Amino acid sequence: VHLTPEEKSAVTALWGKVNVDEVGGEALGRLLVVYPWTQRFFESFGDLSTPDAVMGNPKVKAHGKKVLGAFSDGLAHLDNLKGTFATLSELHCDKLHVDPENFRLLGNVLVCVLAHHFGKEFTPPVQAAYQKVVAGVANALAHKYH
Amino acid sequence: VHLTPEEKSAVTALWGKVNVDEVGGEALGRLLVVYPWTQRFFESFGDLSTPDAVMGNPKVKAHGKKVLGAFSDGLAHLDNLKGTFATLSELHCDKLHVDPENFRLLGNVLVCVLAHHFGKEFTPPVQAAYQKVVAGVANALAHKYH
Amino acid sequence: VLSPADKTNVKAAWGKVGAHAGEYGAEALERMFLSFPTTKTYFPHFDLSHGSAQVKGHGKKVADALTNAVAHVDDMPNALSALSDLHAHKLRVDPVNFKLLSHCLLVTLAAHLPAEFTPAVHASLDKFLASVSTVLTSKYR
Amino acid sequence: VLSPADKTNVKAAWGKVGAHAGEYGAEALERMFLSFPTTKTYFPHFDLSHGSAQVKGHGKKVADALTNAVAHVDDMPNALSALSDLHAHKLRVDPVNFKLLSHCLLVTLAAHLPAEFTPAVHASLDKFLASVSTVLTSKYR
Ligand code: HEM
Ligand code: HEM
Ligand code: HEM
Ligand code: HEM
Repeated sequence: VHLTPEEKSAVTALWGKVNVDEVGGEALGRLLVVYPWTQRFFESFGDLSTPDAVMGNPKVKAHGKKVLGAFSDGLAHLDNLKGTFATLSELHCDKLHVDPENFRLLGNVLVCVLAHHFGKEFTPPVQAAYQKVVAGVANALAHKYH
Repeated sequence: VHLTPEEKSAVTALWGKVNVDEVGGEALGRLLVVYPWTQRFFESFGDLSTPDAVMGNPKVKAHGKKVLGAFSDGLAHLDNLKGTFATLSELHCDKLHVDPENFRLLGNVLVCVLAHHFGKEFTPPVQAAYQKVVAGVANALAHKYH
Repeated sequence: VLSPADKTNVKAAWGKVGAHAGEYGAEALERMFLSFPTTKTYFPHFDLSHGSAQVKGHGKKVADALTNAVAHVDDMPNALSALSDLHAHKLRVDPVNFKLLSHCLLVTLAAHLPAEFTPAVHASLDKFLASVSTVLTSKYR
Repeated sequence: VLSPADKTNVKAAWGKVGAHAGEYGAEALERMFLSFPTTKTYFPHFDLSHGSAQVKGHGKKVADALTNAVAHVDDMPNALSALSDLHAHKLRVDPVNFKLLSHCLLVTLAAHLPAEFTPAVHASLDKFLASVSTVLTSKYR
């Protein structure tokens, strides 16, 4: 993944407007609704029986905050995504057994959420920049999988 | 992608037995039979109407020889696949307009051809090494696409 | 399979698109070319610059095809038969690209339908575009 | 769609496989775990070493399911229905992985069918495993 300087600026500028807890809960919720097999990691999270139950689930929201918080922090290191997420890559492979395809699905949902949230401000060039970012983060989180 | 020293040895050992001309024609022929939409790039190659016609087609065999010849050359260069295929990457993007998905498909077919030709000798570890290789070559050839 | 609720959701959401269908089709294509540049390998004969008549025209054709599919969601294979033929036998676009355009259509819809793009509708639209893609690649081999 | 030639090809190939089906299923899984390490995430409870009795037992079950699918090649959704339920709602294997196992099954068949694995049979088997994969993921959402 290689963003141009203007793309990095674009990412940073839009993200400055993001409520990370809110977008994190929304993205993880939509992940579990749109791609319900991803629920397999969250049997301990309680009621996931309907879309409203998933989106409103406080444990879903809490993990959403956690995941997107780490995502957000990683945006400070667009020049070292592999290195920035290496220890989380190890954890997800070694202990959590999370198929890295889950990271790609979440990236796709995140892009949809950003488009929904920002509307026309999420221009085709801004989207392209964010596609590079979510691909790069997913690739970084997948790197340690042996 | 980066291969283990032992994966490199497995790749090199098997390739010493590969008739690059013959395997090349076989792999390109099978690409056109198994994924026939790939024939879109070979309109001028003559008769592709049946499997026997595809496999016996002299232009298919000649191109297969050319393509796998360049593949073969790259195996001397496993730590620098991106640099090795940079010129051909640009060519396929700029002039030939070839979707890089085609490189992944050919990779899959080549692995099948090696398994078919070599049988038991194409062990699960040897296959695993060759999967890294065809993925790396596909990625190297896709790299210049903008 | 597309459930009754999927069909209801898609009809409602695409109904709202209405007269903007062509515009949104063009925007989805532009998003695709920028986000997934390998897809440009299928359009070397196009001026792909922003606002081109070619991309606007093609966007309209893609959008109208989707309107056709929405209108005949109970039997899309028959509704899209000529189009399935065209992609399988002539255009021969690799099936992986249909997911790319579908994601870009979904993003375009999300950006224009703030009220309608709920999680349930999101899911239904994703299923619908995947179903259309399946029909358009059903005759490839 | 599987053509009558496809179905003929699949039955011929799988018939030659015969009693080795279970052994080949285990081999295909082993190939999968080495070639595509992310697939190992679904088996943290298995010893995945070469010759593992757990992999051998699972390979038998996968192979038997395929034998049953071949025997019901015209009626595959019902034959595989319980497995469609199981993968959709319990195992919840990401759909992307079925292509990986299908490739490894193809490679395994290639390595054991020198005479039978013609280009035509190759194509038919690829279509068949894609069809099985489609059925197995049909209830995911
Ligand atoms: C941008 C992508 C992601 C990032 C940055 C991320 C980050 C994190 C972080 C920081 C933790 C906490 C680690 C710890 O406490 O030591 C975690 C745990 C976890 N993650 Fe990921 N994650 C991502 C995507 C996903 C996805 C898509 C899934 C599954 C669908 C997932 C499944 C889990 C699970 C099951 C845990 C353990 C949660 C717990 O113990 O409460 N992650 N992740
Ligand atoms: C994956 C490894 C591949 C390698 C190493 C490779 C290499 C080459 C080489 C060396 C040439 C000759 C170029 C020249 O003389 O200037 C060529 C031409 C070409 N390649 Fe590739 N190729 C690969 C895959 C593919 C695939 C999978 C396709 C399409 C399915 C493809 C489509 C073409 C076409 C259409 C030409 C021009 C043929 C003509 O003259 O009509 N290539 N390639
Ligand atoms: C996914 C939903 C899709 C729909 C509904 C769709 C629909 C259409 C329609 C209606 C046409 C015009 C047919 C005619 O003029 O008779 C067309 C042509 C075409 N499509 Fe598709 N398509 C889809 C996917 C794709 C994808 C993913 C690609 C490649 C990335 C693609 C590449 C093309 C090309 C190159 C043409 C010819 C353009 C021209 O020369 O005017 N299509 N498509
Ligand atoms: C042709 C494709 C496939 C077939 C025919 C198939 C068939 C089966 C069968 C027959 C079982 C045993 C069911 C039972 O005991 O009730 C099973 C279980 C299972 N499958 Fe699938 N499967 C396929 C693809 C996959 C893939 C691609 C994965 C993951 C990479 C996978 C992961 C699993 C797992 C983790 C189990 C449970 C194993 C255990 O804990 O014993 N399957 N499958």
